[PDB]
Amino acid sequence: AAAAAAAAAAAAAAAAAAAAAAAA
Amino acid sequence: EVGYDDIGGCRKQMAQIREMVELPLRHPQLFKAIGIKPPRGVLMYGPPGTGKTLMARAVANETGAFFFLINGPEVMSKMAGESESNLRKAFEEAEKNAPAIIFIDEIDSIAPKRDKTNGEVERRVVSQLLTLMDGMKARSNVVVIAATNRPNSIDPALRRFGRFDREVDIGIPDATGRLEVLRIHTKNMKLADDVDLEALAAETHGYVGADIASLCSEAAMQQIREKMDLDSLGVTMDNFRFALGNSNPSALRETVVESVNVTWDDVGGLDEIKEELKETVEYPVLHPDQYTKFGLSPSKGVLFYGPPGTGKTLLAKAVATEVSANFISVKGPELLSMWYGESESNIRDIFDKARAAAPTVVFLDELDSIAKARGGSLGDAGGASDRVVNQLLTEMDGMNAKKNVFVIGATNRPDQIDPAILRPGRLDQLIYVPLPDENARLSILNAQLRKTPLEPGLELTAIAKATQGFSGADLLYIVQRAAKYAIKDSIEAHRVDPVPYITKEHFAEAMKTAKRSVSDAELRRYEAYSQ
Amino acid sequence: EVGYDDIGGCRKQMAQIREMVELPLRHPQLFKAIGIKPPRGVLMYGPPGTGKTLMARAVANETGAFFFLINGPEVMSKMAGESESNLRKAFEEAEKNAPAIIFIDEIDSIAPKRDKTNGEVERRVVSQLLTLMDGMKARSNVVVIAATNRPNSIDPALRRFGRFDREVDIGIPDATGRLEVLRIHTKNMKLADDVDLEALAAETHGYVGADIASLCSEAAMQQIREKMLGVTMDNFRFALGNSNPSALRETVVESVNVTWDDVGGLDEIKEELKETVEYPVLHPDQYTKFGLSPSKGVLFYGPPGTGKTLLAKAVATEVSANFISVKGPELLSMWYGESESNIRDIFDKARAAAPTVVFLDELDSIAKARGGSLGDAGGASDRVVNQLLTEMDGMNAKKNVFVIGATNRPDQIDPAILRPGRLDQLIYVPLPDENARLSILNAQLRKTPLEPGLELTAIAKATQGFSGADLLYIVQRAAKYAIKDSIEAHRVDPVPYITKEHFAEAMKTAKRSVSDAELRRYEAYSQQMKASRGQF
Ligand SMILES: Nc1ncnc2c1ncn2[C@@H]1O[C@H](COP(=O)(O)OP(=O)(O)O)[C@@H](O)[C@H]1O
Ligand SMILES: Nc1ncnc2c1ncn2[C@@H]1O[C@H](COP(=O)(O)OP(=O)(O)O)[C@@H](O)[C@H]1O
Ligand SMILES: Nc1ncnc2c1ncn2[C@@H]1O[C@H](COP(=O)(O)OP(=O)(O)O)[C@@H](O)[C@H]1O
Ligand SMILES: Nc1ncnc2c1ncn2[C@@H]1O[C@H](COP(=O)(O)OP(=O)(O)O)[C@@H](O)[C@H]1O
Ligand code: BEF
Ligand code: BEF
Ligand code: BEF
Repeated sequence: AAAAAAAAAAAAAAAAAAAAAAAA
Repeated sequence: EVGYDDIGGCRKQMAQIREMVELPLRHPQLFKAIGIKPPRGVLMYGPPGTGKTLMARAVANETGAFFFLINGPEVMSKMAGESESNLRKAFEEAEKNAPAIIFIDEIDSIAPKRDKTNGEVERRVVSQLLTLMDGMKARSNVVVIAATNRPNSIDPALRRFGRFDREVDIGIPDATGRLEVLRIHTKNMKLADDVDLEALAAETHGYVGADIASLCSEAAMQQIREKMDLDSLGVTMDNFRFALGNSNPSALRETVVESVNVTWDDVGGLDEIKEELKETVEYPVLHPDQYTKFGLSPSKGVLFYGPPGTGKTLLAKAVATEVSANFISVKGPELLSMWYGESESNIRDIFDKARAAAPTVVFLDELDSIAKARGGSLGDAGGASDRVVNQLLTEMDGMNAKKNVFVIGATNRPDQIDPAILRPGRLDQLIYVPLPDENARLSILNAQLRKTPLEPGLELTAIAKATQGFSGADLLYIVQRAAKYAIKDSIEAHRVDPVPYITKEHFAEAMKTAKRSVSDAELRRYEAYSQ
Repeated sequence: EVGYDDIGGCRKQMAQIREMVELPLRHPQLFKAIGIKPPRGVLMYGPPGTGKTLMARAVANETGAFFFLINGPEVMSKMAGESESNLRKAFEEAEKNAPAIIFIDEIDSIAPKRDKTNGEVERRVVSQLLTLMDGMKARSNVVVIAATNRPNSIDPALRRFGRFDREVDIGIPDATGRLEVLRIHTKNMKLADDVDLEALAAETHGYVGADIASLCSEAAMQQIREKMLGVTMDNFRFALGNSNPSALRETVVESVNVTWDDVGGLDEIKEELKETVEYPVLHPDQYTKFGLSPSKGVLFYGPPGTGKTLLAKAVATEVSANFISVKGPELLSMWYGESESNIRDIFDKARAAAPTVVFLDELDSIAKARGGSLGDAGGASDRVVNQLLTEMDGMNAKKNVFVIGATNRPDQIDPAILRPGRLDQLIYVPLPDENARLSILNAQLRKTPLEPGLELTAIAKATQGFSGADLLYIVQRAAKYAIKDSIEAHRVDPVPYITKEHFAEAMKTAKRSVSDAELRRYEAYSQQMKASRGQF
């Protein structure tokens, strides 16, 4: 009888990328 | 190099970008004598491929000022400070050479909404531009222009008076507005005397800035292909009609139709239906001056609600390859999705894309699965399915402008369609196609075959007066069963006739197995209206 | 290395890519003083497996120019930056050494549509590739060649005139295209000259070229495992069985027994199946000579147990066309939103086979005539009904896909699907009576041992109104008691055949699975259109 009308994506935290500060 | 004469299309928006980047630099005694300081550079937006990067090229040669090129993701570094240091050293570079212009290509890569993103270093980059364009004192004479195609994903703190003044929308050209874009993209090419560019502007609808440059590019390649069998050439419209087949879909690439065609002579019996369907499409496109003289909007909505088998879904294939308009196909419920957002946004991205390629004709086949609105929650039909109907109600008429889009609906049950769509403005031309009578049954068989020998000496009027109450699809079964036995009398050992001479002996057994599809009880449901 | 000889098997889509790259390089004197730039970006699309990534390696060694290779996720990296700088460092390397072609792969993975994904770097990679191809006086000497199997997933601002113009379709080769594939991958192999390859080109249809390489590789492993020298047709005949091409890998049908000899009596129904699925495949020139569309698939209805899905298995292992089996309401899903793509992807793979047949048994669970007329159950599931209505005939052109349906009653089937053009054959299989009841006992006892001559006419005289499944368990119970004396062989059964032994206890149990009141629903139609209506 009842059919689900949605999957409702609620997740996913993506990538990141760092910032390498040079040392000397 | 390019100039202002090498850029066509819009003209009222050409002057608003020339009075802002050239007029303060050439005529500076009008702003300090009266009024406030002159405005800064603007953000160009619109659909991709309208001449929005070529527009910033002509101001880099004709103005003569210092020009520096900055791309969006070109200013990136793995270091923490150099993500925004190259933007800071470039703005003071143009500040040393007064005046100067800076072009930021694809600024939406480095300026999204700050409240939507979370946990990045790009929020330092988008907050760098808020204090670099109009900071404490770092704005004297420099102007920064940009060209993007997505203004919605730009933060509202970047489009105020200090940084970006106007949102110029280089849109789709209109009649006697897309003639000048073709002439200056063909001037350097050698052409003959039989070419007529005014005939090309009426048959290029979605061709905006680059498809019209691809039409002259594909027709030039066809002249080289026929020349492979020093020497001068000349294009003579033999390859413009060849390149007009597939050169339109820059925005409508997802919804290309191929390659069905009936060439407006495979249909028969519907003499009054062909003239009614063609006049709703030929009038608002070929004669635009007659509609603005009367000041009334034309009729756009066509709906077919006849019984199944009379020729109603491939009737849209007749208007798919005959009239000069783009065709969008929706094959039933081919666009719903289980994501709660894409169920109705699939209605949204099709119609504005159709509104971009104006004029065009969409096709909504089998609307019984789309226009189910008044039943819910009825046990198994499922709730939250009326949102695709209410989105469809706001795209036929909605709150928009008259963009001359045409909607053709095909259904077999007129009682299951939503009555909110069944109104003028959305679907006004309701035409019922009946079964062909004995006078229309003579024009139904010669249009079906059209290439077969009809045994000269035979008559086809005996099938017209007989087999009463048969639809158009059942008469295709008779001419296929006769061709089924025609090849059955030719697959034997030929050591019979090397000719497709189908005789009356093949039609003798075809009338035996020919049956009626539409029943007598089913026919009374369409005749119960009598509107 | 591969070249222009190993790239064969296509002529229409091969000449479009040869004059796009090589011809501006080998003849630049006519492209000057003509006003038009040559096309600079090539992107091909189609089914995966047709060699869209092989053609870039073939034109790399033929033009003799500089070649660059870029993978899909090889550019993507952390430490933000260098996901765009690696794309910049490869275009400037190809900017020098003119001319220099560059091959970017997997455009379906990287650079998607902007407003349809959620990726932070993905808004920057899709726009850095834009300014690297048409920015501020760019596109001087580089030529970008792409290869993608999903063109709808890339950004719509990428298939424009400046970046990727003049699109090409690399589809499934069927109109005399499969034969040139077999002549390339066999000239390096040793083949015994005893068979022809002209008849082998029309054996399989759903092959993508890489599966044709799988067919010759299947016969190579069969040759070395039977000789544990060349190759012979008996190794390639083993490659025809359990073929399973990549376009139809989700559906398997090769699990049934042999056919064409188990059925019997229904000669006017078996010959009707031969004149529908063998005519457009074996003789395609006869339909183009008349210029008419061929007849579509069949529909079976009548008493249950008459032989309506074994006859559908008769067209599963005898004909050369493919098969896709759907076990009733298998394509129905619990989600509201999906609910059509399983109907679509079956017919999407069916039109890519060219040709094939599909089977939709138990159409009472599939048709469900009109949801507006039924309110007593509260179904109103007209979404999957209208999806099947626009896939068999539909809007697009026909590519010889036949649909076979098996049910019991046609009153619960929609009249919109009963019309010709989608399901034109409305044949009704009858009950056997005194003509078809003798040939079934010789067909279903073909590979079985028999005694010296026993009449089977008296079995047809006693069984009246019996269905085809009702004639089963009359001889199946005979083989049940034929192994009862084999248990008593202990201290070799000295009878390797079946004598009578059963009809005193098995023929007396005249079981009728179809009642007399249930048979009256089938004998009620009597299509009212008769013969003798020709001209005079
Ligand atoms: N009259 C015209 N005005 C502008 N661009 C034109 C015109 N005719 C052809 N074009 C071409 O259309 C394209 C549009 O350029 P532009 O809009 O700046 O690029 P993009 O769409 O990548 O942002 C360019 O390739 C340009 O040469
Ligand atoms: N004279 C005719 N006019 C139109 N269609 C015809 C004619 N004769 C045969 N046909 C066929 O009848 C069908 C009509 O298609 P359509 O009415 O859209 O489908 P349906 O009625 O099944 O929903 C097509 O396959 C078309 O080729
Ligand atoms: N007829 C054919 N033409 C070209 N390549 C073929 C053919 N048959 C098999 N191949 C080979 O099959 C492989 C498939 O290439 P390609 O279509 O790029 O693969 P995919 O699309 O699966 O990534 C290549 O090595 C190609 O040379
Ligand atoms: N001569 C025959 N023709 C068809 N089916 C037969 C025959 N002899 C036995 N059968 C049995 O009939 C069944 C297949 O016929 P079909 O009518 O398609 O079955 P279903 O009952 O699934 O509709 C199988 O169980 C098969 O063993
Ligand atoms: F040329 Be880009 F699209 F601004
Ligand atoms: F836009 Be109306 F409310 F249908
Ligand atoms: F298995 Be049958 F179609 F009932």
